[PDB]
Amino acid sequence: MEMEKEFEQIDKSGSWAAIYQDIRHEASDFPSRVAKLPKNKNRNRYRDVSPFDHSRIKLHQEDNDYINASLIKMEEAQRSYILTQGPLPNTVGHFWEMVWEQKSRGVVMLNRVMEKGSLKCAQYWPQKEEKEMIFEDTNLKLTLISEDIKSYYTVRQLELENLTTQETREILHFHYTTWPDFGVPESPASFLNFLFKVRESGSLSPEHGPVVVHCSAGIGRSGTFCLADTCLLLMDKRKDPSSVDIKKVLLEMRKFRMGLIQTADQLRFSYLAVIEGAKFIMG
Ligand SMILES: Oc1ccc(CNCc2cccs2)cc1
Repeated sequence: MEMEKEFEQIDKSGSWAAIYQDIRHEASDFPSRVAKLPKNKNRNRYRDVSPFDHSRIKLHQEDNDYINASLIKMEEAQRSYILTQGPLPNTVGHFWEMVWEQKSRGVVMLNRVMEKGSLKCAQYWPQKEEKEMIFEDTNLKLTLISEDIKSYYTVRQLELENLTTQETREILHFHYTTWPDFGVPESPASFLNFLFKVRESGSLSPEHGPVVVHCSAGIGRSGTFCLADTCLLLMDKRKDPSSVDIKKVLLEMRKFRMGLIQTADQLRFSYLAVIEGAKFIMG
């Protein structure tokens, strides 16, 4: 079926939970043996969210190459994304090592450091120009260059220096700051505006390594971001845009990382975002 009318049909029939459970039943299951080794327990935020072995990002280290991060490679759309958990106190250095080694330009953050009165990730970037951060375990230095605070999101320019070679790179930090503590946003308008700002920066483009996107677990909000992006891109590429099937795209992405889209409300919000976005792209 088309999307917008399949949408109204699920709303009128109240069957979002049944649609979402079908997806869960049909999703791929692949091994995640490296994630479950005992030496990696303090490298995982949640015991039930692990990268698959076949698609995990490896750190260029011989001691321990493990990080909870996955490469989502979308062949027809010609987009790649790295989806990862919010860094932990003992993995902030690994996180920036990955950014460096994979040649990423942008980092997309979809959560606040504290939500619901608890910490959802470490404070992994510097908050003042004159107070830079050094990660001694991976030999990197990180500096805040500028910060632009808007009503729904903040964009930061950061400098990452490989202290071993003295090479430097500019990294863009795109921080969506208004996702509600419970549920999903009522309108997709500010989320779509945020996506378009990431796009306009060049961070999603083939001349750079994959964008790094995270929330707390790296599967819910993060899944919504890459699912909406890929579906809108496919609608631009194909002769028949109504042929884009959002459930099939999601099942394809779940071949690369488990659990993408965590609730039926997130599924519905993804439909809403793609539907509204497809009208703005044209007309
Ligand atoms: O330092 C840390 C200590 C524990 C955790 C949480 N680990 C959850 C897991 C339990 C079993 C497998 S994975 C994170 C950091």
